[PDB]
Amino acid sequence: EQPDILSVGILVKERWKVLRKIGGGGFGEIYDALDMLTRENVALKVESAQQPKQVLKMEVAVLKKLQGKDHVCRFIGCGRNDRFNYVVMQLQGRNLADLRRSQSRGTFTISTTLRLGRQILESIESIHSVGFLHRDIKPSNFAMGRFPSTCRKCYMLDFGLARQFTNSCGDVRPPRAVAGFRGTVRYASINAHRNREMGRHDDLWSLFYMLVEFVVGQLPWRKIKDKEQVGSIKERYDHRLMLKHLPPEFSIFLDHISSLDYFTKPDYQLLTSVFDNSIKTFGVIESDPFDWEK
Ligand SMILES: c1ccc(Oc2ccc(Nc3ncnc4[nH]ccc34)cc2)cc1
Repeated sequence: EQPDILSVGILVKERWKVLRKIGGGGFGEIYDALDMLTRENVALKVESAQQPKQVLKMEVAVLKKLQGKDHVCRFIGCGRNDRFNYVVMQLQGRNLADLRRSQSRGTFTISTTLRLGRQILESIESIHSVGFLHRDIKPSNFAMGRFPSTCRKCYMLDFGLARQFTNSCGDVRPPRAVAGFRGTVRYASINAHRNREMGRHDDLWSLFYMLVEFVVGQLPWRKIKDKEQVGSIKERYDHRLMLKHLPPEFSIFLDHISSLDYFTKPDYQLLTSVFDNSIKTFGVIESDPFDWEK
């Protein structure tokens, strides 16, 4: 088949020494590199300069817009040449998709679920606040940090499928009649399935599906491969059934996101209160071990 975009061992811009490929899903590849200026390991994302769909221009735009914010990697560099385009950013640790799969039955406790969920909601409100939709909320786009000071922090890792949803000084942009969905079938909202323009609420639907999968270990459409068959299930599904294993205030969360549409700003403070109230009811404190620690 095709070789890796980068040969391990090469130096990018006389600074970043490529050490090992660490991922290859999506629209490119990701490497662990040594930054010889700062003398630290970093993540290096690359795409071929010839591939049909290139997303690192969006990655750089959103990463830069989010600098200073929580739950995002530090921006380190970027470039474009005849062979490849690249973006350099902070290296993180264990990926939530991997951590969930390491559990018995693929479930997290409500303690771990609520704390991760609240951090993920923070990260969604943050990207929305700078005028972008994520459009690809799924567990493999989040990781815990890899140091003592960062390993209790969850980071939003990738922005390739993002879209700017505001124009002028933060007016919502008129939606397109048709928008071809390129995200993940499992966590996609009904609107993605319908090839509708996605909104802020579609990222909150994907978070709702991730939280349910965290507590239950599976979604009702786990075994269905056909995208249209998944969409049909979601269109008809009584999402109240998913409240069974969530804390009671998730009825407020689900009622709220069900009420939303492309043109309606979410009540983020309401959704945050669901997590805050649930965490207090269950006596969860931030220092409690996550499931992978104990
Ligand atoms: C399912 C699918 C893919 C998968 O492998 C990943 C490898 C690296 C990443 N990305 C990152 N990792 C570590 N530090 C990072 N800073 C920026 C991005 C980044 C994400 C996933 C894990 C489970």
